[PDB]
Amino acid sequence: KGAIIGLMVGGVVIATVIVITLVMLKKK
Amino acid sequence: KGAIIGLMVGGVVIATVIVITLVMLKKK
Repeated sequence: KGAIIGLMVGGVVIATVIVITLVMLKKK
Repeated sequence: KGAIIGLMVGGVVIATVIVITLVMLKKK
C-alpha cells in the first residue's frame, strides 16, 4: 500500500531536475 | 485504479510552482 504511494513523491523529484537544467541556462 | 495514479502526475505540478517563484527571484 505504502509502496504504491512511494511512486507519487517519486515523480516530484522531476522538479529539481527541471530546475537543475535551468540553473545552467541562468548563467548562459 | 486510474484515479489513484492521477495523484502521481498531480504532484509533478509542484515542479512548475517551484520554478515560477524562482522566475521572480531571477530578476530580483
